[PDB]
Amino acid sequence: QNFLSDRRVIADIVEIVSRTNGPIIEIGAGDGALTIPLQRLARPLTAVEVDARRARRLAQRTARSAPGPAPTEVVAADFLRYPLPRSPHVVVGNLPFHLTTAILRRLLHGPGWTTAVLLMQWEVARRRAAVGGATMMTAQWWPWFEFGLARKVSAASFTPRPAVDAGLLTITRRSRPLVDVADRARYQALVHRVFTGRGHGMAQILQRLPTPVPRTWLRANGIAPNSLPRQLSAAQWAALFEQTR
Ligand SMILES: C[S@@+](CC[C@H](N)C(=O)[O-])C[C@H]1O[C@@H](n2cnc3c(N)ncnc32)[C@H](O)[C@@H]1O
Repeated sequence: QNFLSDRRVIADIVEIVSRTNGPIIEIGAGDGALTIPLQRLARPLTAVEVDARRARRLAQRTARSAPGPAPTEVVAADFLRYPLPRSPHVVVGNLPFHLTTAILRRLLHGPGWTTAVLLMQWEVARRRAAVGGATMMTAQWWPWFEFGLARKVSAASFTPRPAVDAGLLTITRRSRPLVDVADRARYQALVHRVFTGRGHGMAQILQRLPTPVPRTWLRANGIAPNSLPRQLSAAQWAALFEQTR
C-alpha cells in the first residue's frame, strides 16, 4: 500500500475538501495521513480502513486529537462492501492503485455523494478528466458527473513509492443530469458503440451504426465531420442519445 507522505499533497486535498459542505467519508484511511487533517475541518467524518489492526490504531489517534468523548467514526471495512448513505456527503481517498476502477465504478453507481476527491494513478486520472480528449468511460458517465484534474502527484510523494506517478481527481455529481438515470444502460451502450465503431471520423462512424442519424445532424450540432469520438462534449453525447433514442 502507498501511504501519502507528502504534506503539501495533504494540504492541497484538505484545501479542496474545505470548499465543500456536509459530512465526509474517507476511503483507505490508513494511519490517518488525511484523516487527522480532515477531522480539524470540524465536520462529521467517517474513516474507512480494511486493515482492522490499523483501523483500531487510527481510532485511538483520531480520539486523542478529537475534542473528547462528548466524533469521527473509524470503520474497519472493505469500501467495496460499505453502504454509502443516500443523504448528501463528500468522498475523499488515496486509492489502492489495483482497486481504482472497481472503487470508481462502486462510487459512480452509488448514492448521496456530491463531490469525490481521489488520489489514483496519473494515467487513469488523466483519462477520467478527459485530458487530450475523452475516453469511452468518461463519456459514459458525463450525463451525471463532471471530472477535474486538480494536480499531478509524483510517486516520490508516497511511502513506499508506487511504480507510476499519481493524479488528484475531483468528481462532482450534476444537480441536473443531462440524461435520465433510467436510460443509463442504453446511453452507455451507445457511447460504447460510437467509440468502438468502424469508420474514420464521426460522419463515417454514425453512418455504419444501427438506427442512423439525419445527414444534417453532425454539422447542426457543431461537430466537424472529421472529428473523433474523444472530441465530443457532454452536451453533444446527450444530444446524440436523444436523437438515436
Ligand atoms: C493506498 S492507501 C492510503 C492510506 C492513507 N489514507 C494515506 O493516504 O496514507 C489505501 C488504504 O486503504 C486500505 N485498503 C485497501 N483496500 C481497502 C478497501 N477496499 N476499503 C478500505 N480500505 C482499503 C489499505 O490498508 C490502505 O491503508
